[PDB]
Amino acid sequence: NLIETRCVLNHHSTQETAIGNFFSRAGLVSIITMPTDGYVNWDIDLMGYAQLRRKCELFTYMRFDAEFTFVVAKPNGVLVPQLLQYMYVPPGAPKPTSRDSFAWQTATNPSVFVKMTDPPAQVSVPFMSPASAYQWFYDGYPNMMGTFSIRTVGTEKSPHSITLRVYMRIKHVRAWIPRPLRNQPYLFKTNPNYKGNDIKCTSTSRDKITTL
Amino acid sequence: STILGQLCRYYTQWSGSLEVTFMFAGSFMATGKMLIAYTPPGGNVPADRITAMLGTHVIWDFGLQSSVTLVVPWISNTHYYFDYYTTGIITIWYQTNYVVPIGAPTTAYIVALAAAQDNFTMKLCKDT
Amino acid sequence: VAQLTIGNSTITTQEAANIVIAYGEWPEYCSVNRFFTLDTKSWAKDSKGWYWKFPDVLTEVGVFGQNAQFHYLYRSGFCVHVQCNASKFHQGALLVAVLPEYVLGTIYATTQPGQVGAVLTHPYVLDAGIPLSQLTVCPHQWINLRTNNCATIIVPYMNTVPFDSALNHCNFGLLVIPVVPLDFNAGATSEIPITVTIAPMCAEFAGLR
Amino acid sequence: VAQLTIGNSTITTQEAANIVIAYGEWPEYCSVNRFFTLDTKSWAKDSKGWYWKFPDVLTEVGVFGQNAQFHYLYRSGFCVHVQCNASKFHQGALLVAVLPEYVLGTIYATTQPGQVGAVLTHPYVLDAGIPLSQLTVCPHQWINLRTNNCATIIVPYMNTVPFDSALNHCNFGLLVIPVVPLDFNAGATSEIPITVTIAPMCAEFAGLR
Repeated sequence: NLIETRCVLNHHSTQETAIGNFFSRAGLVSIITMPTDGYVNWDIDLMGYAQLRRKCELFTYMRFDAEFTFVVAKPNGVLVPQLLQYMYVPPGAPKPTSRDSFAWQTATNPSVFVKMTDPPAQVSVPFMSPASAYQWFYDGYPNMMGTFSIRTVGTEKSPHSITLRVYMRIKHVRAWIPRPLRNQPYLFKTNPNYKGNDIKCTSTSRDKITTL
Repeated sequence: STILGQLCRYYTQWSGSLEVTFMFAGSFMATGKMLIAYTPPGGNVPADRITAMLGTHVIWDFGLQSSVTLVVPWISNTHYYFDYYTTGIITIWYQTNYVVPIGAPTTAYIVALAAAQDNFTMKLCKDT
Repeated sequence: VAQLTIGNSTITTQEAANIVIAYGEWPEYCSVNRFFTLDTKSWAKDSKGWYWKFPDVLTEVGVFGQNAQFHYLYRSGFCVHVQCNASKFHQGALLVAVLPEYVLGTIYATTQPGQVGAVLTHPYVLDAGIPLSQLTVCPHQWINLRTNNCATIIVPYMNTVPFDSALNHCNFGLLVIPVVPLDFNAGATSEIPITVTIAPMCAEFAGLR
Repeated sequence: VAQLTIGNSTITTQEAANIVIAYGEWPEYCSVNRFFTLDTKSWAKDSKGWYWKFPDVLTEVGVFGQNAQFHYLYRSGFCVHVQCNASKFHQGALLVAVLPEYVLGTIYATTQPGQVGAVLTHPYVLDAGIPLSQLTVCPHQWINLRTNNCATIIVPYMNTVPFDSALNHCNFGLLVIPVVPLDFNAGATSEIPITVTIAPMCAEFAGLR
């Protein structure tokens, strides 16, 4: 594994480590299945996956926009001529409780009407906090960005299984106050609880301090 | 025991400010901290160090300075038996413990010195 | 050796131009300013560490304690001063660092310890799952008993809002951790004291009593 | 650290601008000027104090001793230098003061002790009925073994007549009293030395041999 050869001598550009380029690409955040109630609610979370939770918790305050993409198909590849609706419920607005609730025709919840044989839908969500930045760490006692509600358009149930995956890009990023990186396994999505019975050392070990 | 407290026995009334000087006489290798608190007249003596800190106080660490000076802002007497007497209370609190290495003595001593200020006067000469 | 005096509070601290300003910013605006000297902690051979939460440490102390309990909004910087009193025959090293929004973790009285402060149970993970080895990315200062016995950090106001309540939200935490443990020979003073001195800088209150 | 030289006598004393002039007056006029170094006294744990009478201390020492025994009249100031030699592990405090017309009291060899000096039996009352607590109204200087090991007082001529006999009248007395007693641990040097150095300033003699 260690090879002595091929030292590079020229310095690189500093633009690879800019704070925009560290979060620049779009990654999968949720996989939503709707087999044959009829509706799914997915409120927006960044800390759902262990990746990008460790990357956003390098800082204390972050401020960004978002851009969601909805790649939708059947459970195996297929695409049928089906009409779908993606309703975005803002913070402070009620969610749908069933498939034929009155919140589905609420005008202030913006919807997207696509077909499954289309290119995927794309939606930009602005900075939705009443503060000036999001914060992953709050020391006091009581970060919502909204909810996406997804259903098939109609008054009767459709004879198809829907499986969509959501991709999210992070735009116009500003970060504040760096912080040590998490070196213990996560337990819950809300609090930084760790397993205190066994503590993983940050480095792997060797036999002696002289045996390099 | 002071010369100020013996010349005040020759008069009736006096008013002015004082200054109290402390002097640590321990070994050079010892260190620590004391809290010299002063209570104004009419107030109560502090019960512990945390309430003595909220008043007028200095933090005298004797690893740096061998002497500190606390100034009483005003005292007053009008003697009549009884005296009309507005005086404060000085308290000495252990901020930290007494830190000492091997070979140096574990017990030290403080000397207290006292004098009057430039605005101290007295009147109505009286025989004692 | 100078002699600082702010208000009716006097400390004697040597003049040393090695202060650290947190992120290079001075505390500015958008009788509470004096020197508050906390209770003194004893550093022993098997001690692990201590922490204080701000501004929870001054909610029941002095006129700063009653201005927080009556007013609604609050905003201030701080000037923390941590000093040690040991001889030339003791040894050890402390790491004094601040950490904004220091949220602890279970393996409340522990989260809000007050004027006394609490002790760290697992100081290798800072009781929060983050390693002690990277704590120096925060505004920090080393107390090495070989060379210096003093540490001072100037902390400005760090929040997402310009004013905040003082009775629930704790802005930052001050961590004092013995990286190298204390050692001496038998017959010397077994417990070394550590004194914390806090002075608020540019404190504002906007809510009525 | 300087090296003073007056006459054929050389002492090595550090340059220190904390001399005290008695009542702010310098000794002036209306081969005897050199450094006379007395015998050294041992400060122990249970010592009480010492005193020397002037100019009785130099009546049998040197050319000052034979000029006093032959001439009739006499007038001089003095420059007394009291220094101590202790380590950084000893502790204690001395009070070095002069006292003009220091008359002792019975509860002569005790009144005129000579070059050696005598010891105080009751140092709380200075063996004269006056308290030690008010001795600092005289020209005094503190020797605190924590900080300094040196004390120097410049004494002018104080008398009701411009010239006086040197063999009966003693002008003043130099008192060295351990207010805080000496302490150390076992194994250190048990007795600490105290050295007195006298130098006459502006000495005059008017009576024939």
